[PDB]
Amino acid sequence: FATADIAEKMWAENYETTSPAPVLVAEGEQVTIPCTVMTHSWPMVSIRARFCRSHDGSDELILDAVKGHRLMNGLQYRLPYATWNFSQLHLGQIFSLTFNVSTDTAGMYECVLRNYSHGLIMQRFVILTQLETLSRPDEPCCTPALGRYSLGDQIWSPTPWRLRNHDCGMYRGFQRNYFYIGRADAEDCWKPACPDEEPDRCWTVIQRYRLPGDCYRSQPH
Amino acid sequence: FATADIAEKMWAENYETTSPAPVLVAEGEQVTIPCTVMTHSWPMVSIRARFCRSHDGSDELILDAVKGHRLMNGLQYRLPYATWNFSQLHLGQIFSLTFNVSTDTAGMYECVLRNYSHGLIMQRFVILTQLETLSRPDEPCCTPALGRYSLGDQIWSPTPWRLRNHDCGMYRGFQRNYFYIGRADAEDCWKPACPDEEPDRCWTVIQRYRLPGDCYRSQPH
Amino acid sequence: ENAISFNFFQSYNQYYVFHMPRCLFAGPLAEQFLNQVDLTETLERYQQRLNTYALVSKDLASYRSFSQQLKALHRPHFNQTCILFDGHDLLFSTVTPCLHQGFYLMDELRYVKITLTEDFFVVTVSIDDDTPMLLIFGHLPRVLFKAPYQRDNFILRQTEKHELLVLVKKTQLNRHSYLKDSDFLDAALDFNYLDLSALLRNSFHRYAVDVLKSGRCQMLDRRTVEMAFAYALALFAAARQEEAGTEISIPRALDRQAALLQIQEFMITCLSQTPPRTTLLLYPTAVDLAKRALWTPDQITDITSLVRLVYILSKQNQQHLIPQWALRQIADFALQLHKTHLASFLSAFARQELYLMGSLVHSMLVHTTERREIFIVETGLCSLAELSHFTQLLAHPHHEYLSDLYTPCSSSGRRDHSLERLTRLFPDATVPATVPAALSILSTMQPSTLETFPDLFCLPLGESFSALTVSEHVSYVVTNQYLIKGISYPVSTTVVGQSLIITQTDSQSKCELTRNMHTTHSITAALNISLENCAFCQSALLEYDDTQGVINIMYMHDSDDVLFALDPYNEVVVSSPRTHYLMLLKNGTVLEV
Amino acid sequence: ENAISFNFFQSYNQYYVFHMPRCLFAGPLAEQFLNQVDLTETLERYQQRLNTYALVSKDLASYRSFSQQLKALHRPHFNQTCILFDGHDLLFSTVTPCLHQGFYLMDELRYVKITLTEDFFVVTVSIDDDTPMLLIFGHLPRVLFKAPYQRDNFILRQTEKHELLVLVKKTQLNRHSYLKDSDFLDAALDFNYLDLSALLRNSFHRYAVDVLKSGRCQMLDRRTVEMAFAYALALFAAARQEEAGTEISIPRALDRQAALLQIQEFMITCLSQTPPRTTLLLYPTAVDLAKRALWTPDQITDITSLVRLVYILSKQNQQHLIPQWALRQIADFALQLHKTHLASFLSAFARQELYLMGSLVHSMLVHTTERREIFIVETGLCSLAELSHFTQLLAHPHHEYLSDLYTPCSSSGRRDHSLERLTRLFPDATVPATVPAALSILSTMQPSTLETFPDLFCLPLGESFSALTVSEHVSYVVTNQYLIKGISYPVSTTVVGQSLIITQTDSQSKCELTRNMHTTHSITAALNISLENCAFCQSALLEYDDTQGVINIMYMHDSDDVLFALDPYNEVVVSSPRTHYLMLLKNGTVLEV
Amino acid sequence: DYSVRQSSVSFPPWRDIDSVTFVPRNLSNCSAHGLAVIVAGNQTWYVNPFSLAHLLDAIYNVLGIEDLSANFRRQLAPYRHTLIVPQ
Amino acid sequence: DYSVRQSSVSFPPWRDIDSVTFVPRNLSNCSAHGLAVIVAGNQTWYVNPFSLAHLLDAIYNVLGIEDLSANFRRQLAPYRHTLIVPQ
Ligand SMILES: *[C@@H]1O[C@H](CO)[C@@H](O[C@@H]2O[C@H](CO)[C@@H](O[C@@H]3O[C@H](CO)[C@@H](O)[C@H](O)[C@@H]3O)[C@H](O)[C@H]2NC(C)=O)[C@H](O)[C@H]1NC(C)=O
Ligand SMILES: *[C@@H]1O[C@H](CO)[C@@H](O[C@@H]2O[C@H](CO)[C@@H](O[C@@H]3O[C@H](CO)[C@@H](O)[C@H](O)[C@@H]3O)[C@H](O)[C@H]2NC(C)=O)[C@H](O)[C@H]1NC(C)=O
Ligand SMILES: *[C@@H]1O[C@H](CO)[C@@H](O[C@@H]2O[C@H](CO)[C@@H](O)[C@H](O)[C@H]2NC(C)=O)[C@H](O)[C@H]1NC(C)=O
Ligand SMILES: *[C@@H]1O[C@H](CO)[C@@H](O[C@@H]2O[C@H](CO)[C@@H](O)[C@H](O)[C@H]2NC(C)=O)[C@H](O)[C@H]1NC(C)=O
Ligand SMILES: *[C@@H]1O[C@H](CO)[C@@H](O[C@@H]2O[C@H](CO)[C@@H](O)[C@H](O)[C@H]2NC(C)=O)[C@H](O)[C@H]1NC(C)=O
Ligand SMILES: *[C@@H]1O[C@H](CO)[C@@H](O[C@@H]2O[C@H](CO)[C@@H](O)[C@H](O)[C@H]2NC(C)=O)[C@H](O)[C@H]1NC(C)=O
Ligand SMILES: *[C@@H]1O[C@H](CO)[C@@H](O)[C@H](O)[C@H]1NC(C)=O
Ligand SMILES: *[C@@H]1O[C@H](CO)[C@@H](O)[C@H](O)[C@H]1NC(C)=O
Ligand SMILES: *[C@@H]1O[C@H](CO)[C@@H](O)[C@H](O)[C@H]1NC(C)=O
Ligand SMILES: *[C@@H]1O[C@H](CO)[C@@H](O)[C@H](O)[C@H]1NC(C)=O
Repeated sequence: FATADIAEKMWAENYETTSPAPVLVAEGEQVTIPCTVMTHSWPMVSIRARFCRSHDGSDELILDAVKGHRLMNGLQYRLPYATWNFSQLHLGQIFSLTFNVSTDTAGMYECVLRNYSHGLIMQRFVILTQLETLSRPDEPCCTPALGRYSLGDQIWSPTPWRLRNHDCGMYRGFQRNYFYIGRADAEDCWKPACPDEEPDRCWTVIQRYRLPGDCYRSQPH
Repeated sequence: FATADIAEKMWAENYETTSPAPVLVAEGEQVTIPCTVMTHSWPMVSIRARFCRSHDGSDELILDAVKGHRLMNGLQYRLPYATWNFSQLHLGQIFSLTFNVSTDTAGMYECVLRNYSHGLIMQRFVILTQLETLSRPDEPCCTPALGRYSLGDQIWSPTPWRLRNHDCGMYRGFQRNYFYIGRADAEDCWKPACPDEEPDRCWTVIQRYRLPGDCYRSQPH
Repeated sequence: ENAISFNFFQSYNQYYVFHMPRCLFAGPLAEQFLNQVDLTETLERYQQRLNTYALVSKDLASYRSFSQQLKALHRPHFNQTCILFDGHDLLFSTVTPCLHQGFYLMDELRYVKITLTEDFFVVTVSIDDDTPMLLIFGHLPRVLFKAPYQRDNFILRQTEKHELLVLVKKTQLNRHSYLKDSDFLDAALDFNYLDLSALLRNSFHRYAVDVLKSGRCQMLDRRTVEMAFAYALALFAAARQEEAGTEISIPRALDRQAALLQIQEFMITCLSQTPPRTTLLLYPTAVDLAKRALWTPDQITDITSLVRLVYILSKQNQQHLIPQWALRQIADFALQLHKTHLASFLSAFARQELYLMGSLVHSMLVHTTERREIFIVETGLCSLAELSHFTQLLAHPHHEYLSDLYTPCSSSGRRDHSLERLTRLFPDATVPATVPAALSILSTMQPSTLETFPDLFCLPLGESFSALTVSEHVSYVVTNQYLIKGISYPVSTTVVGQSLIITQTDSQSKCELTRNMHTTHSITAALNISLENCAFCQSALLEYDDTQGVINIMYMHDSDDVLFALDPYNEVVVSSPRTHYLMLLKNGTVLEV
Repeated sequence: ENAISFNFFQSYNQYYVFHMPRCLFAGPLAEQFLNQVDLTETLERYQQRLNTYALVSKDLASYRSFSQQLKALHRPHFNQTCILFDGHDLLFSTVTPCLHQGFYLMDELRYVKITLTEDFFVVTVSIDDDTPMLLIFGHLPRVLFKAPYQRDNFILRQTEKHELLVLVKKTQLNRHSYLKDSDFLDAALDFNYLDLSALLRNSFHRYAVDVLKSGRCQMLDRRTVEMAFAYALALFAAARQEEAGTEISIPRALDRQAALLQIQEFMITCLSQTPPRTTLLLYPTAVDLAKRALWTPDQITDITSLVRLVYILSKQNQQHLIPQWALRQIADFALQLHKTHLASFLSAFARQELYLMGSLVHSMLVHTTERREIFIVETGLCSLAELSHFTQLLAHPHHEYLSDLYTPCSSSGRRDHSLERLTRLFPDATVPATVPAALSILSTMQPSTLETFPDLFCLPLGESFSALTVSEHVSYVVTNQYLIKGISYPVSTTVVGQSLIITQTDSQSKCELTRNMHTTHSITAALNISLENCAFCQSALLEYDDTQGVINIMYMHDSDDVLFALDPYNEVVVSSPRTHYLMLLKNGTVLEV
Repeated sequence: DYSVRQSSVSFPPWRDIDSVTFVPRNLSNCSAHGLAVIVAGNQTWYVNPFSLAHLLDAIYNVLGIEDLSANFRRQLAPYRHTLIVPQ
Repeated sequence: DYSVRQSSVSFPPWRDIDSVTFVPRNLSNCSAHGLAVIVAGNQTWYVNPFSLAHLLDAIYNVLGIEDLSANFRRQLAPYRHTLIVPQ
């Protein structure tokens, strides 16, 4: 085989300083993952994925460092119709992945310089479609103030004005209110499917980033 | 006019944490400046330039934030044949500038989110073709160990093995040895033109970054 | 027409065919089966794949079997679905109803996920995001594998009615070495594991006591994995306990459900950041049916059964079913216990009972008054005598059940424990070596349960502090620092540069994280206090020591309690010059004794 | 054929035409001219552009004129080219031979660039990287502007033979407000500025003294800009001083060139980070011609003329022309001065002369032995008496020339000055208010000129330290910390936690920035020292004080010098218990007195 | 030997294929004791027998067709061999 | 009025243009008291007089053509007007 699963992962010191904060993207939209890696000595570059819902391990798509050919595509079983890309600026290379974000394809994506054995994580992106918030039984419904990226650790949505929320029952007395970006259908008609599990594989990372506005979320220690 | 020169600049906190270290690129090669800005609220994005040799002030190329149209191109008088680029990418826009690097087009390039008055520098790139080093009269010629980007504050070249050096007289008893990337002509035939001024507009920034290997350079305070 | 032909080339002249209707392949389950396997792979690739998965007899503990008698109104449904074995190598991915519940440890690189189905369950252990180890137990389907492998190299342990099948990459044995040991799960399988009552006593709590004593929680080790597997097996047994709907004596069902919920809560606190939202565990009797069948005749005449029932209802995420009078009676029982074991170590029965009450009030939002009245009592039993008795308790090896090791000092409102307070408690200058180190971790384990109080949910959980819900209207927080908004009386420094700060707030107001200096009112004093109509009832006292950590908070409910506490003969108050005694009245008054 | 037709449409029937040959436009001059102007813009755009540039009589100081008699073997050439006015708005960009020299202040957002041409020069002041202000002086071409503007709104000052042209964006007047003052440059233009001898005395040094006293160096202010303009004007005047090749008395040319080089060096140290590499300033006589004409007859009998000539040769970047014997004689003169003004404040003549010598040794790499012998002397004149006299000097207003304010304490190898040492020098407990504040900044201005020594270029310029080149073979560095590799004798602590560290190294070895502890040899002692053949000659002594900063290093060359120093009657040695005296000999010995 | 399948979406599902063929070792020279080929409207594909037989058996079990599978599975018996012993 | 220019490289240099024309106010209705037009192969451009005439004057001075420019510059006199007073 061209390689195996990364055995000696490493993280660049800019890994957690340059990774954009989680992003809320409307369901059914054609998101794409950008990237930019300076000219290197690594034979292979790749994009590593970890889907939030019902997934374990990692799946990676391996591109030749210079030419841009495909050497191995592990994202098959979850992204049958994803199209990659590779453009060469003599100064540095660019590669991208494109798909149709939905409930099953939200997760973390990481550019990874690669060779046969090792790897060096460089950047991370988190894609979300539904976010959990808890409301007390009688308190008025919260009202977050999502805005476009801005800068910092605030969760953001490229289309904040299409924000809509729904409630999915109770949890330890609280009422679970979920936030999502709609308008996929006309007006308020659209209502996503109720999430089938929480906390999920992405719970740890997401809850480390603040949500602008007043709202309560269970948080790590 | 669509706008004026930046009245009130700003710098992102990642400005000096994400700007790649200076790069040495052979003359006559077609470099392109990458960039990646997350979805924002700024009406206009632009690329700002400061050429090293015989230049003052700044020149801006302003693109509409979303569509990608051109609104104003100040780089004309120095880059008559440079072609820009814009690729809408729903998660976040991308734009680039391409040219044929040479003695007159080396300098600093900075992506700048823009509106009519303000601006927000986001990233910086430094392009160099000749670097100065000083050698003592009897000491044997130095030998730097340029390599590909790797990571850090070390000057780097995408093609280190094409490194060649020449001497351009004396300075306060020292002998000035210049380093450049050759092979533009067969073997050692090509010899760049002698630099006409030092320290130039780019001297302050460049000399803050180390050069791997043993060598002496006049350094800031 | 439009059928698919299967032929085997009888001869060049003519071939024999099977004319399989295409309707049999109409369902999408055919395609999603096909896309998971590359049919172009050669035998060499299949041999290579098997070369990386460690085999039972060649790399792991050898195969061995156990055999024993496996035996002790709407039925529940798995209202949740998950994709089993997504992107796996040796197994087909399928979409089925399931009970999926994931635990995420402190370390972002580790997590354990438990999945259960109708006839078998799965345990997923992940390290550093690589391919995880899988433990599968139950009735395995005939065609689970994606290629015709020899599955007899994968069943690690076989029982009378089920078998254990293990998949793990050969590179992972440098970490999951416990597989190589022949004792792995010998204590959890080698008996009638369908006997839930004996199962919990013999297998789960056995691991729980050891893990708690050794302080291995929050770390993925052999004992924790064995615990998780035992928990999953216990859940599997519950579904097997006569779902047909045989008549059940309610107290027995209450005990069974209470044990299961205790197990789940312990694992949540031992291996998870926050509880899983899934809840709605399948039980012999639906919680609504239990509520109605037990409150139509008022069949409950025992307080213990009532507290167990309320625990079941609260943990099952059905708060709206809890009436106020039952909680009032629970609070009355709590006050009874407070009067009984005042200023002394809790008897085993008291510990076991009060464990449920302490774990209850933190899992509700209705009836804040009674919950406060119970929380204050749970905090007020943490007398230094209780700490000493707990210290002596830990050294005892005869601890069958996990409940016996409960102490109110752990999960209550006091979260400022340190080795200094523990060590200085002993005049012998000696403590059983393990205990003074283990109790620190035991009492510092994080339940993080203060969100269920409107005026305190914003209080940071890291810094040491103390909380006291003395009554409905008032609520005191004692801190080394001004943490939250409200009236803040400063007190003499414990050490120069460190101050004992007392914050008084009103419960009817939202929690606020104000760190500024304001309302820094001074401490008042009174000597010949007035007890008319017991104006001092429902008050908490604190003996602040000038040159060391604060110690020994106590809560007095009635006039008799405060009379007992004041009486120096009981050693509650000593009046030494170094230490000073303070009273926190039911209203906002803070005064010196 | 192939010509271009210029026509004006005499009539529809026929038009009149000019048949201009295309050869007149064959050269690239036309093309680079056309691309700089948009021929499609309307009058509105031109009006808008002018609206942004402040005008002389409307925004700046009103126009006014001055009039005076402007008057006092191969010729040099501008061996350097630059693109004047690149990307400008009102001016055409052109490529011409020029003398281009850029200064970059401490702050990265400021820099001043000086450009000169055959008949006019340019001064560029840049802030924040916006469009820079421009001062243009000299004979201006007829068609400089890019559009038919009214240039009379831009000339700020006019002279008998030249005009001053100023361009600045209207938004920039919030910073360059000095333009609004009518006094701007009144002292640098309103006289016969071609009289260089009077020019430097009246205009440049006048600004230099004030800037140095007020400590405005490294900051872009009115005085610094006036200084830069005066320097550019002085350079312009020099080129105008009879380049035809009239006979010149060599001493006069030496004085003139020395003054110009002093000006350039002062500006380099005051307004830049590193010297501009351009050098090769055009002079009345080429340096090679001066060298050969002067060393053919050995006409330089005056030592002062010799040092001036060596300074000229060294600064002009022609090191290979300097012979060894001349430097030996310079070192002998330095020793003469050392003997003369030993342990006393330097007379004005001594200061002026030794300034050149101190600035010389730092700008060469040949003859390291003699350079060391001069550097040690330059360091050894920094006696506390010199500090006091310089302090009193700094308050005098009668300081015509910048040389008089030189002190060896500044540029020499002692770079550990602090207000504590200065303040404690006075028993009155009083120093003229501004003087102690100004002395620190004067003595802490950074030449960073230790790079010209093979064994010390490694040494960081930040940390306080001391350097002594006692001889050719040995070289001591005294520091609070182990900075460089070599033998390092520790000494008693100046304060508990801080130590006086003495490092001894051999000059013949390249240095390395080794911070490790090694060869931490102990201090030896000797009382009845042996002076046979003056084994103590060429040695430096230091009176270390235990409870304060180290002070008052001294260097003894011959036996007589050490005899004088030891004699306590001269107050060189006091022998107080607190202070201790050490000897650093020509070899590696470090010992106590 | 076997038609390379660069992508899975390229591989026809049951919606496009029309005939699946087998040839035993009696006429096939392959070391696998047989070969299998399929028919699609645009291009045929060569595929290894045992993998296809295992997939067919898995599908049959999934739909619980064992009752009706007697003759078919018996016919596939020659190709269901090559069960991967660990070596 | 004036042929819009999007990039300088598009604007012909002297290598391509073949004739430059002028029309005074006596026949032109423009407020600029005249107009000028140039011709390049299959491309004509409209340009304002005064800026152009200033450019030719600058070129003449740079090339030192004042001696030979008498008649030409005299002919450009009607268009060298409109000197930009600050208002
Ligand atoms: C994939 O890339 C990694 C890049 O690190 C390769 O590992 C690297 O192997 C080189 C071999 O020379 C190691 O360089 C030497 O390592 C030690 C430690 O410094 C020492 O001998 C030398 O100073 C030199 O640096 C390098 O350290 C090592 N990197 C790491 C992180 O261990 C790896 O071998 C590549 N894979 C393949 C199949 O080539
Ligand atoms: C170009 O974009 C900048 C983005 O900052 C605009 O300046 C911003 O203008 C808004 C106007 O509401 C300012 O928001 C307010 O500012 C103050 C300070 O916080 C206060 O009134 C409010 O809290 C609110 O934040 C914002 O501060 C200001 N940004 C900065 C850095 O000063 C600018 O106006 C835009 N240009 C045009 C022509 O619209
Ligand atoms: C099982 O899950 C279903 C998912 O639909 C739940 O039904 C939904 O319940 C929510 C509130 O929890 C309502 O807003 C929806 O309208 C319900 N949907 C339908 C189709 O009825 C159902 O309550 C869950 N049952 C249990 C016992 O948990
Ligand atoms: C003026 O500049 C020219 C630029 O070519 C210098 O000529 C070069 O000098 C270097 C050494 O400095 C030699 O290596 C080159 O071979 C020279 N080139 C030619 C074409 O001769 C010249 O030395 C400079 N003169 C002065 C006085 O500085
Ligand atoms: C809290 O309750 C106590 C009960 O004693 C109140 O005590 C009174 O305090 C005032 C001064 O504040 C005295 O004049 C009264 O004599 C006290 N009453 C008695 C019965 O002793 C106290 O005031 C109350 N505090 C608040 C804020 O309501
Ligand atoms: C440096 O020179 C002095 C000159 O006095 C040397 O002094 C000698 O020191 C040794 C002990 O190190 C004594 O035994 C000798 O008697 C001294 N000699 C004389 C003539 O007094 C000193 O040793 C020299 N140091 C080095 C390192 O060479
Ligand atoms: C994805 O979405 C786009 C529109 O955003 C749509 O055209 C396309 O059919 C969808 N499906 C796939 C597989 O890309
Ligand atoms: C890369 O993306 C561009 C649009 O950004 C698209 O035109 C192109 O086809 C893509 N390349 C591949 C190989 O899919
Ligand atoms: C730039 O360089 C490329 C080759 O790198 C060449 O084809 C092209 O003609 C050059 N000129 C311009 C204007 O880009
Ligand atoms: C952008 O660059 C691509 C190659 O990366 C090129 O094909 C395309 O033409 C460029 N776009 C423009 C507008 O020049």
